Amino acid sequence: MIIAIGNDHIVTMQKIEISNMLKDMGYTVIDEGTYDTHRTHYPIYGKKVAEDVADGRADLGIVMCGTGIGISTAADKNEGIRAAMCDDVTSAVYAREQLNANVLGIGGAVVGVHLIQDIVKAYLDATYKETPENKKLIDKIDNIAKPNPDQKDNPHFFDAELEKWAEGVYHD
Amino acid sequence: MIIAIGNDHIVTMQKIEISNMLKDMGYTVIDEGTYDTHRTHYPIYGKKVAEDVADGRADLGIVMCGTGIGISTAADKNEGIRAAMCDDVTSAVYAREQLNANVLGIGGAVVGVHLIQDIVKAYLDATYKETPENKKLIDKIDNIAKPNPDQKDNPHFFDAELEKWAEGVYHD
Amino acid sequence: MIIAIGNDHIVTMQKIEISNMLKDMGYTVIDEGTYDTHRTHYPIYGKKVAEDVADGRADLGIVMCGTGIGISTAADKNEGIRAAMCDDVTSAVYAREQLNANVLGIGGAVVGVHLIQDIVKAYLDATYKETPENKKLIDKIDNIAKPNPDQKDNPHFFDAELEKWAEGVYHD
Amino acid sequence: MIIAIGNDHIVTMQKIEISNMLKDMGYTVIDEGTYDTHRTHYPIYGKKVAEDVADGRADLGIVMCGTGIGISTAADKNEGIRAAMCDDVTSAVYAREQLNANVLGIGGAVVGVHLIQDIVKAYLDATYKETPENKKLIDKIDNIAKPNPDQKDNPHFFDAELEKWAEGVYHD
Amino acid sequence: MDVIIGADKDGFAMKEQVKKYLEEHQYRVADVTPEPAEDFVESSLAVTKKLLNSDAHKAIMFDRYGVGSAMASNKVKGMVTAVVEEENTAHMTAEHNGAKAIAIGTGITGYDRALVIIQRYLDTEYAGGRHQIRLDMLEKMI
Amino acid sequence: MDVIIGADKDGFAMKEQVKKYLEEHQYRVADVTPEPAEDFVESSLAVTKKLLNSDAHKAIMFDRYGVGSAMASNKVKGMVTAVVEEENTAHMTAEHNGAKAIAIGTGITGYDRALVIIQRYLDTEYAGGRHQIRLDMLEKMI
Amino acid sequence: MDVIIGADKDGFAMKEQVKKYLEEHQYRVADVTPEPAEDFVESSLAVTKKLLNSDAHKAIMFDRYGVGSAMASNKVKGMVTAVVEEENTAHMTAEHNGAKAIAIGTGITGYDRALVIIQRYLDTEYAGGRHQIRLDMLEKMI
Amino acid sequence: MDVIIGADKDGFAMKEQVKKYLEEHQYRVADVTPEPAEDFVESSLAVTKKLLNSDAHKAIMFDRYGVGSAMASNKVKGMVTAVVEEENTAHMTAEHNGAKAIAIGTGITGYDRALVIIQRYLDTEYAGGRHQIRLDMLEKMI
Ligand SMILES: O=C(CO)[C@@H](O)[C@@H](O)[C@H](O)COP(=O)(O)O
Ligand SMILES: O=C(CO)[C@@H](O)[C@@H](O)[C@H](O)COP(=O)(O)O
Ligand SMILES: O=C(CO)[C@@H](O)[C@@H](O)[C@H](O)COP(=O)(O)O
Ligand SMILES: O=C(CO)[C@@H](O)[C@@H](O)[C@H](O)COP(=O)(O)O
Repeated sequence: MIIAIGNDHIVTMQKIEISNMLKDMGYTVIDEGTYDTHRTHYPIYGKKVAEDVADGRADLGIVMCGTGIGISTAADKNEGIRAAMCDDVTSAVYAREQLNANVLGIGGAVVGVHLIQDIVKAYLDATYKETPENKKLIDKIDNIAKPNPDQKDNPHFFDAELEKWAEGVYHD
Repeated sequence: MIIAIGNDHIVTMQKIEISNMLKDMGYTVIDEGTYDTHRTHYPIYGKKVAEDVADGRADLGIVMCGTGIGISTAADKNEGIRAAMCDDVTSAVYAREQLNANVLGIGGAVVGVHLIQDIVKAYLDATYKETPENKKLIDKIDNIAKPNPDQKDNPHFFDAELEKWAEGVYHD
Repeated sequence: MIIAIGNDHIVTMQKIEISNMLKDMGYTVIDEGTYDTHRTHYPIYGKKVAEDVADGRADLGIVMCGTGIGISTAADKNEGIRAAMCDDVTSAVYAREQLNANVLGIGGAVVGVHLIQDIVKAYLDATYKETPENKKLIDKIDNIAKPNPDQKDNPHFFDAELEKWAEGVYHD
Repeated sequence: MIIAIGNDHIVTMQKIEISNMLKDMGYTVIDEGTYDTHRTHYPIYGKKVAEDVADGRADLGIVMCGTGIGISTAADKNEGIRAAMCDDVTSAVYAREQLNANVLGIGGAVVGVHLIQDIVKAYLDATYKETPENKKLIDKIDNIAKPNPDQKDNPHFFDAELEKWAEGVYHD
Repeated sequence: MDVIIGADKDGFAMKEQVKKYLEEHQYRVADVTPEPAEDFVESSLAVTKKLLNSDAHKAIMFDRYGVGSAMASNKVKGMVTAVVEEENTAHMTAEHNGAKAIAIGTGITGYDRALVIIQRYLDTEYAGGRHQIRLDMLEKMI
Repeated sequence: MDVIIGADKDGFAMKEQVKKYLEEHQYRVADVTPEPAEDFVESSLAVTKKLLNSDAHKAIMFDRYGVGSAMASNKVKGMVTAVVEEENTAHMTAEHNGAKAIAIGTGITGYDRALVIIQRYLDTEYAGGRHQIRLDMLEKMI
Repeated sequence: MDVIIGADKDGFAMKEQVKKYLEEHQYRVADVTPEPAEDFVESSLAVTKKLLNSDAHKAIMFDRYGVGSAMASNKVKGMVTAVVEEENTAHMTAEHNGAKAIAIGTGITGYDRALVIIQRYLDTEYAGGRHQIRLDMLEKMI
Repeated sequence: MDVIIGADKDGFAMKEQVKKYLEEHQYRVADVTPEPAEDFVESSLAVTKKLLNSDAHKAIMFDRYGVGSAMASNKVKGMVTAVVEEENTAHMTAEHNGAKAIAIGTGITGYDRALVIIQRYLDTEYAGGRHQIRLDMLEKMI
């Protein structure tokens, strides 16, 4: 199985710990998230991981940022994805078993590494158990957003914002 | 104000982060917990921190280990101490406001640093507010254990166990 | 300017520090080296960085491993590359000024980060100054190896070894 | 054997690695250097380590700061001490064998951890080999400074400077 | 300040408790689910619609696990929903993400903790500044 | 397997639910508080006494925050109680600390999460070995 | 044990000293540059040829900076040369890389340190095992 | 700028080389050991005496290992001597420690590297500011 993983600069160290664990467990990893700790933007990596899963390059995805909210939301805003923001084992298992979530989000700065490892393992070990009830929920979720061909598989999608950033448009 | 802090080898890095923060906040810190990451035993440091607080060398104490359970339990098992194991802000504030807890325990491997910082800050910012209700709870708690002069202020209390460890008695 | 960087698992943390610095300095970085700290093989990343430089995708390359010997040697064994193994500023400047080295190798576990930063900065600040003497040395170096089309731009070059590793052939 | 170790905030992580190693090697460690990474002053810890050795509480001492110069110099400026600033194995062995150095200084930010480990092990493994020649050198070294009773074993020796620091006298 | 709230059958009980809490604390509440919604998709979308079509900038969604409401509402263009289970994200998601709503799972988070989370969320404003680039990126997505 | 349970007024409701859960999963349950205890000190001490005198090696205390039941029961010589609010400690405290009981705060932890925590605790055995030194140290304290 | 040595004009003086050192320590030395080579490319390649054709598995190249001899000799298929200027790499490159030769820069490394580096290199054997995959990879390259 | 230099028998050769270098680069040099000193204690103390009794703020001590000259000269009240073997300390010790002198071991550091180290040391000034507290502490010691 192939797991795509991504992150922003706040949790690169936690991502490394999970990447190591996944490989020890026999999983093939596609690391998309940022590779160092230089200030960057979570949507970039959330989108890359989302597309790996949606396009079939990876079976599932894991995304992390400080709280996990930003990157998991970015991952959710993509075709074919159901991203579950889970800082606990219980909801992560529910997300996989009931909502067949294919992207797991975790807050690497709010959850300790031992618990992150537990959440990931529980999410991966869980299996989607289809029922007429959850299939209806999933279908509704899959039909909320309106597909945008300009975003789908477009690597230059955020070039506009990145330029403005390089031009100091987003100063404090 | 003086804060005594301690930890076992699993969370020395998290202890360092909190120590740094406490000093930046203007607190005087007495670091008792282990200083490196060599395998050691949480009761040793929990007891050291507990006595600093109980003897008046420190106003409050903070102890951490993987889950916090071991070191906070060790701290609680000392005269004059009310140690509260809190991996969340809500119960940490309750611990200070209602139980006048003087030692805070946190799981450094299950709680992320940003949340650890929030728990510590909330605990310290909180103030004990006496009421007939909590006054009675605190009195009961303070009278459960039977004082042992052989343990009180005895840094050699665990020497027998330490010798057994050095002699390989505690092998896996 | 574009800098390609790579590393093995022993020095991923040092690579991250240098990546951060390069970006703060205004360089565009192409991180090829390994992204986590899971046991891997230095030739893989040395070859990746070497080709980025040789194919014009990057202006210069920086590779690091425990001692730097393995990854810098791997980088050197590619068409169009002149990789210099330098754990000091003096030889790094010589490497750039006299040998027009386009790949810098450093031992991330034997050189401290502050000195690694100084070596990188000195190497980058230096400029090749052609002379009849070094022109002849460089020409000789560029003509020692016999080009192998099967290796050039072939990312699957080490697949046979990787399979043997997965099959436990390389056990201790 | 007992080894006293100290450091400033720049190299606390390197000190932890060496402390761990010393304990694995069977040495008893007295950690004096700073315990976190909050900005502090190297002379404080250099003096503490020096006195442990000079007073017989420790057999040898190891001190580290960014370059090692500051803390090793501080250690050298104490009665009964011969501090050797060594960023390499060769001079460290010379320091122990010829000058019977009892305090080893290393630059934790300029020397990589693998090499620091090698320097420490080589220094510790080496043995002083007395000769009429080096005894004369050592005696001369031991008689250069004039003993000051106000510094010797005085824990409040730097209180004056520390107060001025707390009063913002040493701003940039 | 105004607060938009909603819940499915699983989060209804806590929603009612929080509603009374907020009202007793000078908060103007807009309950879009006086009766429990069919499911968390209906409740989360109802809260989202009312929010994006109002002058309020804070909302609370209640369901069993929190994950569902966020997963569904985040599919709406321009919406940003944060599942919240602890006290750091409670304020950080507002400060950095300008979270338009937080989702609380009643089977995950106890009531007393929920109130602390909610208060921290309500008391925190969006910092803007450099963080706007990330919000601009999210709003651009489907 | 045997399990001892107890609760004060705030933890009673969840305690009753868990009791039903345990019975349904073939667990022999000893309820020391058929009626809510006066406070968490009374309930936690009752659980401790029953435990340290029974053959059972698993126990669950219920109150509003968990903190109190653990703080009180840990004062008893030989007792080891772990406040648990997440799924890692749920098993690690049993594996490493051989926790004689766990304390769940009903105002902190939701029911569904409490059940996962409880099942992980009950399913994990104390590892002994090197960890025994720490337990011997704790046992020695007041 | 056998050792192959070579040097250009800048490394000749140290080379001569080391030769005396090796002879005095019962080492069979093969000096491929009785007279200084024209440049480090000539000396390093001469050492490489002699080595890859001899039964010896240890070699030392001398020049002003070390960098050049390694950069040139490493272009030879199957050759592995390590520039060494400190005592850890001195043994680690032999243990892990099975370095066929080390290169010392006379303008960088002092004589006393060079001797310690050399003795550590000569005293260390290639560990093989898992490290062989990396050597197989290097051997495969041009 | 002025530079004070000195050496024992082992560092004499390099000292002479550096002296010519410095003079050829517009540097005013004060050689306190025209003939090699008896040992590094005599040479390092001679350089220290001349420095503390002059308007120059930079000096270079030469011996076999560097360690000895620093160990001896640092015993003098107010003196600060840095053994230097690499290019980072070369400037950092001047910037932070205001090193009054650096010690170079000729058996450790090659000549070309020594020149880079020396130039970096000579081209760097003491930053003062917050670092003064540490220099005040050192000067207070014996
Ligand atoms: O949780 C999150 C996003 O949900 C954080 O990871 C994110 O907001 C980063 O803090 C942004 O980085 P910086 O601009 O250096 O503060
Ligand atoms: O949570 C805890 C204790 O409550 C952990 O910190 C503790 O059990 C350590 O893991 C013990 O160390 P080790 O023997 O190397 O596994
Ligand atoms: O210096 C080097 C290579 O020149 C080291 O980075 C390299 O040999 C690694 O140690 C290999 O990794 P491992 O098999 O886990 O020991
Ligand atoms: O090498 C040294 C001292 O020889 C450094 O460790 C020391 O100068 C520290 O950098 C001082 O700390 P800071 O004031 O935060 O820059």
